Amino acid sequence: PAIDAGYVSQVIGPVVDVRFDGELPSILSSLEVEGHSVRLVLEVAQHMGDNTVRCIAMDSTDGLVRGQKVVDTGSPIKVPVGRGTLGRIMNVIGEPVDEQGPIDAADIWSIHREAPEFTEQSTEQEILVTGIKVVDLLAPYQRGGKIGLFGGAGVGKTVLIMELINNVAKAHGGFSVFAGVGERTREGNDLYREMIESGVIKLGAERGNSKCTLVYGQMNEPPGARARVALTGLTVAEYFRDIEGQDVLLFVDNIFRFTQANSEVSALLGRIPSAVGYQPTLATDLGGLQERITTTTKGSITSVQAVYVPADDLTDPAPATTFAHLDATTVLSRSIAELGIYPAVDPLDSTSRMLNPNVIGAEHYNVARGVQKVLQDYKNLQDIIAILGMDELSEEDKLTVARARKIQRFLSQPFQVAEVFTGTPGKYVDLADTISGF
Amino acid sequence: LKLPTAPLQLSGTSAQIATLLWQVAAKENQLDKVQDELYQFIELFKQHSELRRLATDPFVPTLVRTKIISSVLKDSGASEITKKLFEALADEGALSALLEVTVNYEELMLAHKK
Amino acid sequence: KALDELRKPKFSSKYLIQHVSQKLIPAVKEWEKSYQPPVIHLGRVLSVGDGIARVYGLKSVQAGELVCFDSGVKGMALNLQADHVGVVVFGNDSVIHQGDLVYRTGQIVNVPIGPGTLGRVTDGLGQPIDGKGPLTNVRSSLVEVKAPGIIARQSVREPLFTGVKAVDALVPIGRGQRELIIGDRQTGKTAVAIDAIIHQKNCNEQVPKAQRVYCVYVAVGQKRSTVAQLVKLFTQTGAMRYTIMVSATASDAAPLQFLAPYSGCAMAEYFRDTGKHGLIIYDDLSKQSVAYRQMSLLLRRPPGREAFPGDVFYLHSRLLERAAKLSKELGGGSLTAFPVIETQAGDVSAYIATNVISITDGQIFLETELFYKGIRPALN
Amino acid sequence: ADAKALDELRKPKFSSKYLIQHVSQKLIPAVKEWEKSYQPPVIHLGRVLSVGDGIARVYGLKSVQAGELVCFDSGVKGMALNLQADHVGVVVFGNDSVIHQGDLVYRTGQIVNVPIGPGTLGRVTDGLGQPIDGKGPLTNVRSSLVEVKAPGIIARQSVREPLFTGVKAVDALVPIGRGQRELIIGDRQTGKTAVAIDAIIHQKNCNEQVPKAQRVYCVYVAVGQKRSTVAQLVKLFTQTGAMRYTIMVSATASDAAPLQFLAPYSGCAMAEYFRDTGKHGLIIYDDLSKQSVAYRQMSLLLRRPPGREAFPGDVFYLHSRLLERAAKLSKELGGGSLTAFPVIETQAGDVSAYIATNVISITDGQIFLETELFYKGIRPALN
Ligand SMILES: Nc1ncnc2c1ncn2[C@@H]1O[C@H](COP(=O)(O)OP(=O)(O)OP(=O)(O)O)[C@@H](O)[C@H]1O
Ligand SMILES: Nc1ncnc2c1ncn2[C@@H]1O[C@H](COP(=O)(O)OP(=O)(O)OP(=O)(O)O)[C@@H](O)[C@H]1O
Ligand SMILES: Nc1ncnc2c1ncn2[C@@H]1O[C@H](COP(=O)(O)OP(=O)(O)O)[C@@H](O)[C@H]1O
Ligand SMILES: [Mg+2]
Ligand SMILES: [Mg+2]
Ligand SMILES: [Mg+2]
Repeated sequence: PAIDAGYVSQVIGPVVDVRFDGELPSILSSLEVEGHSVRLVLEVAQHMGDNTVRCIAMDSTDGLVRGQKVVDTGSPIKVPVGRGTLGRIMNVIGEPVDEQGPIDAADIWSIHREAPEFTEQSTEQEILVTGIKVVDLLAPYQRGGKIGLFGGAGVGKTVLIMELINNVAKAHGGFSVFAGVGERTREGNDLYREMIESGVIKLGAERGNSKCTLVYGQMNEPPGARARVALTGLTVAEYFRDIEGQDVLLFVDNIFRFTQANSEVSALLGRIPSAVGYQPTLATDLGGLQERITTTTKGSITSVQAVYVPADDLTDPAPATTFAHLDATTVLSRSIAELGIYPAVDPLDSTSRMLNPNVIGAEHYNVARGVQKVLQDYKNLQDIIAILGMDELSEEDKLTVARARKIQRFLSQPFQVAEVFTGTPGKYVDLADTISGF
Repeated sequence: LKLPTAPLQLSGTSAQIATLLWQVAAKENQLDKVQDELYQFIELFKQHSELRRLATDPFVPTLVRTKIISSVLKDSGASEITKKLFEALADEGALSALLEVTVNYEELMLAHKK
Repeated sequence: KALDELRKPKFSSKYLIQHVSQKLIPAVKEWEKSYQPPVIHLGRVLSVGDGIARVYGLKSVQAGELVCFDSGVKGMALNLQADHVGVVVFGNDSVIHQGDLVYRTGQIVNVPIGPGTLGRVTDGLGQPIDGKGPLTNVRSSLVEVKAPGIIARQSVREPLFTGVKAVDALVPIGRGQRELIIGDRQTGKTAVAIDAIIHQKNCNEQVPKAQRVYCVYVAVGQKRSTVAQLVKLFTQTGAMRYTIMVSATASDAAPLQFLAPYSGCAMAEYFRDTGKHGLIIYDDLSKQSVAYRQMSLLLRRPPGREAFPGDVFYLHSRLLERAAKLSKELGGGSLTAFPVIETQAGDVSAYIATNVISITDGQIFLETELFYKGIRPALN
Repeated sequence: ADAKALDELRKPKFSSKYLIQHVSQKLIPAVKEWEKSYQPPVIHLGRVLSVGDGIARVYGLKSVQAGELVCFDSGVKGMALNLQADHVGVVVFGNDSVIHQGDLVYRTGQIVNVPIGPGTLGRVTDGLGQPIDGKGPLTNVRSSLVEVKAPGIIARQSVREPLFTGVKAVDALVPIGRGQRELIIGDRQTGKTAVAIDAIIHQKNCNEQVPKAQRVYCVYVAVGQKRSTVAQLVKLFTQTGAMRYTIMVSATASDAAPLQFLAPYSGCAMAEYFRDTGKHGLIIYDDLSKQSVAYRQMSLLLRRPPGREAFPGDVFYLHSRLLERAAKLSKELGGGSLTAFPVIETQAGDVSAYIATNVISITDGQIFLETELFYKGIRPALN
């Protein structure tokens, strides 16, 4: 009875230290606290010495006393994975929060997996058309690649990821996994009602024909829950990729909140802070997360991750670290949105590995490079036009400004998910129409 | 709660422990009864490599250390102040503070004879 | 050579002398006569200074529990440590000494919620400051409640009329929404908020009781004079019948300015949970982040951007996710938040500004250029 | 409190013995009652005091050297970095979840070393020397230290031989030498990996045309990149044939911070074999600004005090002692050369960053890639 049972030594916010007198759990092993108002799952983060582990609580620690019995589960956080998770909402620790009964688990997987090895990498640069003009033209998305939507709090990376759900996941043949990390709970409820209404989530007996799993760790949760709910979404996606052999879609709203939750818990783990205030382990935590999302030889994951830049600073270390993990960045800008252009994609800051003449053809590539050349020549003239006016420009440059002001209105597009508050109906645009227009 | 005043003020965390030890030994008229006990425990750390293991090894648990110190001093002909001091220093692994508590106790004691 | 390993001691537990003195004074044969230090449900202050008291003992205290000092000032067990408790003082810390007795109350930090709070001016902890006696028809609930989940909510359907023409036409606001009122100093943010409260009074007499809106106005970091003038306004417009006012002014301690939005949010969550409709205004929620930054830097936590703590986003997301529209199996009530963020020179790309923009549903940008051109309300 | 009476206490002054003969015959029957709770003492082996975030504080390990490979009992390797008075700070070459408090740490006797030789020519390797391409272990190869001091003044000679890169903007305006360190610096997605890759492809095209001694063996160190990019680069180098002369050292983003810290030194030690055996080497440290970040994490978790942008104070020495190993040796040392192409990513064109200015002050040349020249059609975007 006394074996495998530690007691709480100290409670520092979401960081709990548990003293195991008999035998210590492993790092990343999950613990459970006895006698709490909710199910309080701790995850062991450090061994501090003196028979003490240092844990990170998955729920709130308010109400914890420093004598409370803590049971080692002997395992990391295990969540239900399988086709029985489809059409269900689950939290960070795999509990069904949709009030539809328990989740019929095909298996229970640890949420901490090693990244797939170098021999299990698939290098197939295939395009994924989204119907968005600026996305399909200037930075096309890979079919089995990682996609970033960089944004600055109000520029439209939730409307863009909802339009990508509307356009891509309906034409897709596999399963989608939406991981909500640190976003609004109203947005999760809106997505649940829209997915129930559109039929991709079915309730009751026809639940097996639902094609989407929601994993929600929203911004009302403590930083222990927002730090590991992306790992739960990855586990549900990795079961479909590895075991089921499917092609998976994985939409992660605000992958920044994983980094922010780790920086929140890192100040109480007793670390010296790195640059502007983040944890010292930003790059390795982000790498250990993002290298689990990989198109392997036995399955593909098309990952679209919204990334939030904190104060419209792209030089902030948490988006600057994220930039090196993605195949196609779609940097949304505040100034493009203030011009009224939606989607507010910066054309001279969004890049992709698919913009190469040998993979998308020379015509599409030459059109995208010509549009970028005209936009860069207009951005070079942004100071002369401001302080002198357009009447002092050369006759060849006024044509450049006119064609650039035409192509930067033409990059904008109405969305089917934005028609509820804008009134105009959405437009899906084929790729050949975009190249033929530009 | 009324404790006799120490003859001189001293430093922190290993001299105020000796100051408190002198303050509670002067209440029981028990200064020279615990001074030789401090010296005897210094000789005990000199003798056994298994009793100074409790002061230096950080892998013995605090339960095991407190149970060695408590079940070794079963009233031992000794003062209760010494026994309630060493199971208190064994509860933190602060047994290495004995060799400076003895220095500050020597300072208080030879300041006690002016 | 055998004593070279002990020539300098190295240990944890900085309060080692306390654990030696709790063993040595009962070794005296005189002071086993009920001379015990109470350490189960009581505790002695070790250190006190800059609004944080370190408290020995309290071995049965919970994390986040409201404790009470012997002076009468209350506190909150924030850091439960291995050898002490880090208590955050909910008042002036000048009345706390070393060796003061700290009693635990047995309860997580709570405020009185209910129909007895309507009409009453309150500080950030629940006790009234309008001089009208204690809160009578009321009961205590926690200030730190987890927000309702995904099933507990439904889509926002019903309109909350502000009574402002520029607001109700161009940025319409539904019941259960969170709408940021953002702008520079003296651009009319408080004017929009109190027009909303007065208009809820004007519409409350013409709807049935299941459609009335009961307002909470949290004033964080304001002057006490402007709070008193606003209480006179809500009394002379009849709006105090449906309005609670929580008031953590600029003279109050920064833990009270940190906790007053959560206190007011619990007082409005009563109306949300009992099927009625609530409207809460966090006036100068930037000042709450300033108070929390003060508490974090005095707790020696490593600061991030603009010296703010890392959990300053969590500070406002905890608060604003509790404003929701509940589902039909939870009473169907709603709570509408109006957080107010003040910007410097119209910089809305600041840290706390962009944090609350990425939390709330919409924004009310009040431009400082239109406010001096006579265009009032200066809605961008 | 001073040491003189503290040394006087070494002389016995007990004056009574009514506890000494009582507890000395009472100690050993008390200790034997708890001998299953005791762990065996440790002197020349090690034992983990505390483990977390990739750092193990190891009790014991009396005769370890600084910078020495250690091996935990769970098989994962380590590196004894700061040897403090009561513990050793060991960085973990891998995931530290298999390390517990009380795990035995074994000293291996070796300072950290990688396999160097002709057997690495064609393999995809991790930052420690193990092959990750799934083609079996390393054959025809020998172990060499990763902390070789750079050749001095009398060992070098003047840089004369060209080593063309095949990029005519580079070979026309910023001409490389065969023992020269040339920094490719720019923003993200401005074509730095493209310049280094085209240099490697041009060495493949020139190695089938020159007589056996001007042949250039490339070594690509991928620090902090993701594994899909490294696999795409291996596919490129195999489908063009450049993998016959190329070694790839790959410490990806999923690897530990000491692996990414140590992978440029592993790649430089693998490339120094060709420099020391009379051949000519080409080394590309892609994302040296990620090796600096891994070093920052590794040193911050060892509780060393931070500096500019929380970097260590010795982050200049980290890149200087790495890049100074790229030399052109004298005729009595073979005449072999090694030319470095470190890569630094800047933030919004800020050249005045800490690591950027350090590596500019270290290397010989500079190759600046502006993001406004890139979008004006000028590819490569040479400033
Ligand atoms: N619609 C309006 N018409 C005329 N005057 C107005 C209007 N709104 C506000 N004012 C006046 O302008 C001033 C704005 O004060 P208010 O408290 O509304 O701004 P504020 O943004 O809250 O400023 P602060 O944050 O500094 O208190 C007040 O003196 C008020 O009398
Ligand atoms: N000479 C060129 N002609 C045409 N396109 C090029 C050229 N050089 C680079 N590019 C394009 O620029 C993009 C970025 O290339 P590269 O990866 O070399 O830059 P990088 O700075 O290494 O990027 P990152 O910072 O993400 O590592 C690639 O998609 C590539 O197709
Ligand atoms: N494609 C679009 N069409 C019309 N309006 C848009 C579009 N994208 C964004 N917006 C506007 O910008 C705001 C962006 O909000 P959101 O999608 O939540 O972005 P973020 O998550 O970055 O804050 C919305 O309030 C919406 O009014
Ligand atoms: Mg969003
Ligand atoms: Mg105001
Ligand atoms: Mg690169």
